[PDB]
Amino acid sequence: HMNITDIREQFPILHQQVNGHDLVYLDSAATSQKPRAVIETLDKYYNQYNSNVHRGVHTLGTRATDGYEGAREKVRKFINAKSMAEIIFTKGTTTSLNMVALSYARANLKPGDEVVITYMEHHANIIPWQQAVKATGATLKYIPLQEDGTISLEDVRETVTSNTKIVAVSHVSNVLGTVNPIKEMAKIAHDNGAVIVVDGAQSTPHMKIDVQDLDCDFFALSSHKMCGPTGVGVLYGKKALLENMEPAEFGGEMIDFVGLYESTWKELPWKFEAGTPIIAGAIGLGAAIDFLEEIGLDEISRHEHKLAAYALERFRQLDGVTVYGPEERAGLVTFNLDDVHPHDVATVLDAEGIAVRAGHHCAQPLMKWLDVTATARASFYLYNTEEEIDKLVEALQKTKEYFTNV
Amino acid sequence: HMNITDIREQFPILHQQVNGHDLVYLDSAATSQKPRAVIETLDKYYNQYNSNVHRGVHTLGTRATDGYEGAREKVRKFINAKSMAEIIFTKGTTTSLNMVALSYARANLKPGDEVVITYMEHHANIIPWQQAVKATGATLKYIPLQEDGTISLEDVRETVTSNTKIVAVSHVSNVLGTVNPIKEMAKIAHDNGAVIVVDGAQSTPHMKIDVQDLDCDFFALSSHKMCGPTGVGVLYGKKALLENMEPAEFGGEMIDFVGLYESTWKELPWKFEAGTPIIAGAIGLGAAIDFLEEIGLDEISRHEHKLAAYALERFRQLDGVTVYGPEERAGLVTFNLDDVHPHDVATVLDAEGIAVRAGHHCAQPLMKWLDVTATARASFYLYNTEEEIDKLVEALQKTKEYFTNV
Ligand SMILES: Cc1ncc(COP(=O)(O)O)c(CN[C@@H](CS)C(=O)O)c1O
Ligand SMILES: Cc1ncc(COP(=O)(O)O)c(CN[C@@H](CS)C(=O)O)c1O
Repeated sequence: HMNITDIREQFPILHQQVNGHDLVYLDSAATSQKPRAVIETLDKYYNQYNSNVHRGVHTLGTRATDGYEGAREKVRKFINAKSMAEIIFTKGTTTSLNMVALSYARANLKPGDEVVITYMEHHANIIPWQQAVKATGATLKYIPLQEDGTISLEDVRETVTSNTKIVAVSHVSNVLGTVNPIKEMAKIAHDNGAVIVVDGAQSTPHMKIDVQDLDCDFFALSSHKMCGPTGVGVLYGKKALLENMEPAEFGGEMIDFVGLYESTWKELPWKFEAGTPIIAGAIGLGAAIDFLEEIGLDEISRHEHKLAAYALERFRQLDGVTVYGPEERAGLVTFNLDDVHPHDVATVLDAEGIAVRAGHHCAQPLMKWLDVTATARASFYLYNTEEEIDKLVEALQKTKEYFTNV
Repeated sequence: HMNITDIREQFPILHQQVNGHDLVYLDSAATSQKPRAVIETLDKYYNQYNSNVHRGVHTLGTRATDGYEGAREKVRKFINAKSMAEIIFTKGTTTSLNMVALSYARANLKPGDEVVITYMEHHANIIPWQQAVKATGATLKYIPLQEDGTISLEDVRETVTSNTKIVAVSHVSNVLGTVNPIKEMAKIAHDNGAVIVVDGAQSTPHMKIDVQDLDCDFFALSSHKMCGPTGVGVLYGKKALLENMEPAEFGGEMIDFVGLYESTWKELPWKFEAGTPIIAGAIGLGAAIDFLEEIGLDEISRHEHKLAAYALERFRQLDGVTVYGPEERAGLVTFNLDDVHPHDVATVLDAEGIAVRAGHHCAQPLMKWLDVTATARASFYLYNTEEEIDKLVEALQKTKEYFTNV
């Protein structure tokens, strides 16, 4: 089984004090921390074999290219894609989803067509569709949520129609912790003639992804949430869809022939990788994948289920605290204290060393659905512990006591 | 003055052998190497204060945000922009130019309008314009080149007309080493009612940039060519132009309000930074700027002019070698050996430890203008030396002798 002391020992940033207290980092849904294996991968790249890729074929250039494409194959295996042609390196989840909205949705929507999303989506999985339907005259529709913040398949079936061309939905909600029924929703989308776009930013770090079992048409993820470098992500798309989509960006490395007025594109995946690519970051993301696979995603999921179940229980021990979302969940808890604004909660918690996020978490329509303007969110990863949750609930208790006194 | 031994001591990657020979890295136009000051900046970020920015305002989140925006101010000062609102962090030069083609050109071109570029442009400054004119029904035009590969202002004046809306041009050619007369071309563009887009990927690393003196409307650059991390670049644009352009990507952090169907955008620069940004890479690019400014861009330019003048002289000592471009130039030499294909030249040179690039250098129309299919290119930076140029010319001599014997 996974030893949380031995795992934490690999993350230098955890071992420091904030405002005189041991750091308690509970904001991994915003971004995760890195183990030495990843940081030292970046170091070794810049110390030893940095060079541009797919260009000069001298010795360092070959090493960098092999490292970059080797990381692409690591990603392919990690999400169980059929082919490296289906694995596109991007700047992050947000850019991946925007590439689908630009190159697939804007080429495949007509008036009368529908894009169907849900009220729990992150802005990254809302605004690109708002913009694509405006540009095409198509219609945007929202699957309603059950009272506990889950999605019923009956509601999916009612909302998706024979006019739906795209269903876009999160694998895991960054606010509710809901794990959505992506595989069953893919069947519903296909049955109606639609493709499904899966926002996997919060699922990929925490649980095994098998795109062949999910049968998603597109799947987007971010390195910085899964122990990898900032600035890099992946767009997966079924090869037959990517073959028919035009590039979202144009430039070097993604062309075959350039004339004065017309150009032709490389084969996949490079068709979608204009310019010098995110070489070091992609290689470090491959290192993050090796790190997570050595621990075991199923072990990481089990650890997070234990932390989530413990946190929910201990939150129920606090009077005057509201928790949003379902009992079965990913590793995060979004909440409010009665009569204390979440920004103030976050301030007091940081004074105790505890990092959480307050605000709308880039999900304003969901806050409106919840009938709140803001919330506070503690989120967990493989380096967090029950003792840290104890510190969180103790600090919420003392926050309530403090704000009741004055 | 700058001490090249002390500068090289800071670049760990230079100190190694390739195929039994000291490495001679002459491919900095493809990508530059990094000093410890930059690599250690990334280390310190991941070891000590990684957190997402402009989101959770806990202690590490504040440190990361301050580091990210502090790097933006470093860039602003470095290119002498008036305002941080004008400094957009992107994935690289290619993405920056594509954002201009998407958000400015496609919104501002009608049939009859012209985009004017030159035959020496890199593909990154060709294809986005090809695509924008096709999408708008506008016309793409090319300023011709003089016999030495420079641009005469008379030709600029003849090509730009009152129908030109955009002139796009490189500051420095990655093939010819030409430094183009950007400031005078900006006056010509403005006189005709056009904006000028400057591709500064090869100028920014090597010479001071002052966008107020150049009066360029847009200016694009890449971190990885100027001792900075991969995966990051800058788009500069005059504030009044950026204010009127729509975002190229949509998502978190670049919104003010998100409704079900409509959203409003943040102020500049964040309007153009969708999603979690390239936090570590931007901070490391700020470190690269501090490093270069401490050495002095004018010292770096002088050093490169000495290396270029020495290389041109020594190339003229070789029989049967053709060099392309003008005598006054940036720090690079593109050439061919009579009767030896440039790919074979590059192979033999790598066997001697020497890294150069062979091919079309992402400038196919320029190769056609030069009446060649490919070339070889040695390119210099602040860690290179005359002794390395000696090794290059000696190895070209022995390449000629070898291929004449068989
Ligand atoms: C479900 C979901 N979908 C898309 C994204 C955007 O991922 P990027 O790597 O920013 O591009 C995120 C990232 N949500 C972060 C940062 S806003 C959080 O604090 O909740 C997400 O949670
Ligand atoms: C004049 C010019 N303009 C745009 C670019 C593209 O920069 P990126 O950082 O790849 O996006 C480059 C990069 N030319 C490299 C790599 S193809 C070379 O080996 O010559 C350039 O030289």
